[PDB]
Amino acid sequence: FGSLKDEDRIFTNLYGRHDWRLKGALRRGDWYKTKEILLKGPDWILGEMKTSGLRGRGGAGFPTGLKWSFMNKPSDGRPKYLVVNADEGEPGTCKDREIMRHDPHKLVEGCLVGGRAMGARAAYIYIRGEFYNEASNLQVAIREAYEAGLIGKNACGSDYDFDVFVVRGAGAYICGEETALIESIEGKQGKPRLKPPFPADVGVFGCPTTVANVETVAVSPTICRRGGTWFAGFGRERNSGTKLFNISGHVNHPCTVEEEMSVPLKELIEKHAGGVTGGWDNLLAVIPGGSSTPLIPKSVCETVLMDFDALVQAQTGLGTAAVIVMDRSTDIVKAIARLIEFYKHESCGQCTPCREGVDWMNKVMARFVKGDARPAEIDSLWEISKQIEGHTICALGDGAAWPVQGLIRHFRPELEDRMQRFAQQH
Amino acid sequence: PSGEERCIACKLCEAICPAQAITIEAEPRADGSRRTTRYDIDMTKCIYCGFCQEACPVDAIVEGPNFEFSTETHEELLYNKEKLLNNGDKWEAEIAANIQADYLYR
Amino acid sequence: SGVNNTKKWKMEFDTRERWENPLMGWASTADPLSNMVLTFSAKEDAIAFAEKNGWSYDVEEKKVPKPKSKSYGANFSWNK
Amino acid sequence: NTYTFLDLNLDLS
Amino acid sequence: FVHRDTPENNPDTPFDFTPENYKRIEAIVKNYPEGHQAAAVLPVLDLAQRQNGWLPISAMNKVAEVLQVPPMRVYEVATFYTMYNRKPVGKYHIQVCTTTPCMLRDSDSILETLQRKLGIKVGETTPDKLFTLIEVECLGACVNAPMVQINDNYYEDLTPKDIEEIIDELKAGKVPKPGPRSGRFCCEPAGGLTSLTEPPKGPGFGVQAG
Amino acid sequence: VRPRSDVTHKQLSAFGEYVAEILPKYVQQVQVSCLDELEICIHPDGVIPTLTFLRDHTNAQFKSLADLTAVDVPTRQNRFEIVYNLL
Amino acid sequence: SNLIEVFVDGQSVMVEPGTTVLQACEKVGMQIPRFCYHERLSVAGNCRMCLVEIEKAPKVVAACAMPVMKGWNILTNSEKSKKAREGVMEFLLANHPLDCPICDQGGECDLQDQSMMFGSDRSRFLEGKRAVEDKNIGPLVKTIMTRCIQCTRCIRFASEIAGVDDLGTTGRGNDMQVGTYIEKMFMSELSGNVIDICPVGALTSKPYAFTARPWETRKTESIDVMDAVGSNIVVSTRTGEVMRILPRMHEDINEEWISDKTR
Amino acid sequence: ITHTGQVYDEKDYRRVRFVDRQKEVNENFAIDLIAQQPVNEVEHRIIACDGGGGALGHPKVYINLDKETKTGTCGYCGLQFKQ
Amino acid sequence: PTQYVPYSTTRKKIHEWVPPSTPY
Ligand SMILES: Cc1cc2nc3c(=O)[nH]c(=O)nc-3n(C[C@H](O)[C@H](O)[C@H](O)COP(=O)(O)O)c2cc1C
Ligand code: SF4
Ligand code: SF4
Ligand code: SF4
Ligand code: SF4
Ligand code: FES
Ligand code: FES
Ligand SMILES: [Zn+2]
Repeated sequence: FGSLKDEDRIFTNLYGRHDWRLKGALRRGDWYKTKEILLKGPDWILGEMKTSGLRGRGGAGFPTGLKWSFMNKPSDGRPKYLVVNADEGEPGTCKDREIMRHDPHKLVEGCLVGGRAMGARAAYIYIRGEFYNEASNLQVAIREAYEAGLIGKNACGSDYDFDVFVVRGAGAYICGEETALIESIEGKQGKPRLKPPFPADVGVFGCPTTVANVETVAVSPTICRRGGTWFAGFGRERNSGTKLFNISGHVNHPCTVEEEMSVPLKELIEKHAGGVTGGWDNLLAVIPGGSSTPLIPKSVCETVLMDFDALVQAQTGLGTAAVIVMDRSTDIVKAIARLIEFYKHESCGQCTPCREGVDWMNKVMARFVKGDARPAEIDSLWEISKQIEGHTICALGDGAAWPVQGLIRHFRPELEDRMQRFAQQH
Repeated sequence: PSGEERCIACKLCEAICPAQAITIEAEPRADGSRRTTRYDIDMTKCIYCGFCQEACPVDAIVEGPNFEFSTETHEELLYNKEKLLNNGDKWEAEIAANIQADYLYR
Repeated sequence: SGVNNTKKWKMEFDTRERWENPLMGWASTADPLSNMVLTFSAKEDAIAFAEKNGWSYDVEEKKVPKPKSKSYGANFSWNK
Repeated sequence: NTYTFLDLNLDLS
Repeated sequence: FVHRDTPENNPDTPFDFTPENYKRIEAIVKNYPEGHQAAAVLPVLDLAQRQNGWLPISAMNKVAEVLQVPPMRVYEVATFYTMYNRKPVGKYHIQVCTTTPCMLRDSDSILETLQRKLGIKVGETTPDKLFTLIEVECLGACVNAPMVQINDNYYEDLTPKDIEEIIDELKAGKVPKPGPRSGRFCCEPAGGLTSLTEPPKGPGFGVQAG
Repeated sequence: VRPRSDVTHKQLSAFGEYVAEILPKYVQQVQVSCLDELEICIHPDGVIPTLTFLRDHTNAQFKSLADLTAVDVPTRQNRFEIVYNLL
Repeated sequence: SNLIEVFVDGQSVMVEPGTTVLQACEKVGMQIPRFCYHERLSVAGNCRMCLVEIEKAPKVVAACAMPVMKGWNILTNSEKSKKAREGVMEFLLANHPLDCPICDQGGECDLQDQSMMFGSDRSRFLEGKRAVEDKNIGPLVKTIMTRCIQCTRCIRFASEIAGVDDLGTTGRGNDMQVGTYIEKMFMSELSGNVIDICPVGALTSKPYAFTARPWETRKTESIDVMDAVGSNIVVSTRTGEVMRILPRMHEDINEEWISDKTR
Repeated sequence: ITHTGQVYDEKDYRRVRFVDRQKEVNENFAIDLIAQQPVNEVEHRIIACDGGGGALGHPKVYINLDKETKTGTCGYCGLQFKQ
Repeated sequence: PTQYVPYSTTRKKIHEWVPPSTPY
């Protein structure tokens, strides 16, 4: 039912309006119970997230507590590590750009609060290189914090030691991937690894490692402060907590609001943000989780609401919860076509199914926009789509297939007409 | 047409010949391209199956229309690349017409 | 990298003269048992064929690839 | 500044 | 992806980190874990790019040298990332975001305007060698869709003439107020701040017990 | 895919047991190939007896011999595999 | 002890912990179609042509990579693991240049066979193909690399078996070309092995460019005399003159590799 | 002499076969014929080469005329293409 | 519409060390 209270809202500094710097952060009281929390114990911190039942705030959804629980196993003589990926290459994920730029500190204490939960020696934050200015803001914030002694050895007047670092991204969406963030951190080409050697087991520099969406690291200190329950209540069943929602494209006031999860899709454009540009009936389709997730047409649009369980029922993913909206004024065949162009210019090429498959769909999709291709080809793109979906080394091939599948699933008649249109003029 | 012989010595015409008739040995021509130094069809060994016509990817070896090539001596029947290329040049006009008529079928 | 041709034992007769032919340059051979390679499923059966046919034999033990330990995680070790 | 992020790194160091 | 040695772009172009640059380098390595020079190549490659936009083959060889890694190792890193430029870069190097979010909100619109203003095709440097336009992909900051990152200018929410205005500012003078030239602040509902219009609770507000 | 008629596979299998029971001696490995074809295999001593039963039995009259052949498996101790095909 | 029980389509073999799914199939005797996996080269997972289907599992697994766990029955000839090969082979072939009658790895292709046994009867790639630019890797290896299936076995061998560490991947997307960024010849002993190890005929031997075709070559197993390691080798002779000498495996002496001199 | 150059020396026996007879050799030697072929200029980075006539040509291949430094040569026709 | 002689075209395959013509 959304409509979270401002007091409950996590990032009060969202939209700025409060000094992103430490003195603003102190008025925010972000560093209020940090010593106590760490003192309580690592086990106490994970109890808090397990009670919260928080799901991954990045595109993949998994219990946050269980993921952190995995490398809570005893150290084998290799320093455990924390990796925070501030890269958000996915379209509509300007969300994480907020916490980093507007409220850098929340993430800094998120890092050490999270750090003792996994007993990480240190945390590296991979902010996308594109955001150079953004980087300027966080290390100013990180510098403040150590000057204070909030972070560093004996951080926050406690036995525990932590050091936080910022790493430059270099314009790659794939760098975002969990195994590939590591390799970029390692300095090799940004190519994902296979999951068998799981990230905790062989992390970075062969030392256990864990990767979290910046939102996931940022909420952990406040969730421990507010307790898992407070946070647990807002969510729906497995779904829980407020997740920032970004609405971009064909809406009167595109904005990122951290309104509550489980929001009726019709409600968030209509009530907050801006009602769909041109009217709620001028909605050819909604992209709920960003480019990777399949778009849902207006028919199912309001019925369903934004929570991961409800979306998977709907065949779409909450993902980064980036709402991209397409009025009846857009050539979807071309809209999704550029997302496949978005993925041919970006997939690493390490795996055969994504390399040739994504390029193959790009060629077919461009012909589909022209209408040159015959109607029978449509289904083949589908068959090409699932070959890529289950065979890829990472999830990006998973992601490339879904928008193609969505276009065929709900807009098959329109593509046939574009097929028909070209055949008629000869 | 340009004048470059079609055969590129893939040598599967040799592989599928039922009688072992075609003998091919090749080496890269100075141009760097791939050509056959020696292509010898032993016509007395050949049983005119027409599979070579079938097998060639560039369709360099073809079953030509002429059936009247009876020869006084056995050696004349053995054919090297120069006789076949010369045979090709003489009958190219009709061979082209014949392949033109039957390629849709194949 | 296929191993389906390294399965059955074969016994092959010793190689002999292959002189060039003067008229056409084709290879010419005077040895009848040259192209003959018989295939036998087991070493014992092949040895038997040589003994009853009276040909001399020199068996070579099969050498199969030794088991090799591989694991994707192992090379990710910066240590080594 | 082109090097401001990098200069900010040395102080942290 | 092949460096055919050219008089301009080839090692005859000597490269060496400024005494100041070399300093920056050491700092980088330490930031990274002990005994792991390799992690520092993407940052060290970035400072070679900071030094000079061209970053020729000579510069990458130096990077590998300073970082004691297989040279190819550096070559592979430079080729994989779009951030690094292996060819000369225009002084301004504007990049226009053309992913579906920006296109839906008119990103394409901007492009046509910029091509005319720079009076040049998309993808190459102006003759003045002062501007370079490229159709880059999602640069983040989608809520503000119309967008053009010029060396981190990340101007956003830009109407066509806005850019023209910005380009002029760049063409005569400098620092043209980089950021969303729109009235809104950072990302904010153009209407206002529905999320939080109240004052933020202070330190230790409703902090749970335990 | 060939137009297999299971109706056959069964009837011929049933005859294969019939023969196997009728001549428990001399008959082993009776099998109906996936090609709707039966191939009783007999000890060499059963050459005379098994054929005669098939040539002169009311429930199995196999009057003409289509062919007598001998594959040679050199590996097999018994090199030749005399095969008699009957109709 | 240390003998997990794993099922290969039921044969229920027992294997050491840490053996890959591909390795489990090998001891039963089944062969996972594979590219980019060589026994003495590190597992990379690039091709994913080896996707198999462990029973009761949502997705198919990478044979060369998944360490087989306890009691996971591998189904190597399922209706799924064949659509996981009928659809990969669709991709490798899609960008492939069909010059098989130029590719002197004609009958020595691990990519036509696997297509011809595990792949698809026809193509659906009505779109256009790609082309890369042939470069010079030296005087022994002819790299007609428009053939490359980006399987990264060269980049491994050139780093792991030989310590050259020169060959590398350059770029991303469908124009990742695995060739030296600057044109520096691959000069090292052990160089010619790349030919033997690239299953595609992208880079092959320049002297033995087009002198023969493998079905014809009569293969006699003999010993290396150029050097004192006495590496085992197979001399491939056609009509009585030697056409190539390529390595034959001896665990102890030359395990599948021979010197640049002796070939 | 011929395309390959097969020739018999004075001391060479096996040259008698031509005594009072003629040898089969070729004018229109192909080695020079494509060299006589003009370089097919193109606009696109990559170009096809059906050999001319589709089914009646060679298995189509796409050549990368990407470097003016080298005119791509389809391995089948020996036709040089000038970017 | 309006005597051959067969020969091997391939050259020698094994060349021969020609004696040094310099006497010693
Ligand atoms: C192609 C690709 C790009 C990704 N990019 C990002 C990203 O920019 N930011 C992010 O947080 N997660 C990204 N992910 C998801 C990560 O793989 C990983 O699941 C996530 O970062 C883990 O964070 P969490 O567990 O806290 O959600 C990406 C995944 C893929 C396949
Ligand atoms: S899918 Fe294969 S190719 Fe696409 S990114 Fe993940 S790994 Fe690289
Ligand atoms: S003839 Fe046709 S098939 Fe025989 S080699 Fe020349 S081209 Fe290949
Ligand atoms: S590699 Fe050479 S042979 Fe194998 S398929 Fe590609 S082209 Fe035909
Ligand atoms: S060259 Fe041969 S080995 Fe190296 S990648 Fe291309 S195919 Fe795999
Ligand atoms: S797509 Fe232009 S910034 Fe997200
Ligand atoms: S063979 Fe399975 S990963 Fe390459
Ligand atoms: Zn051609």
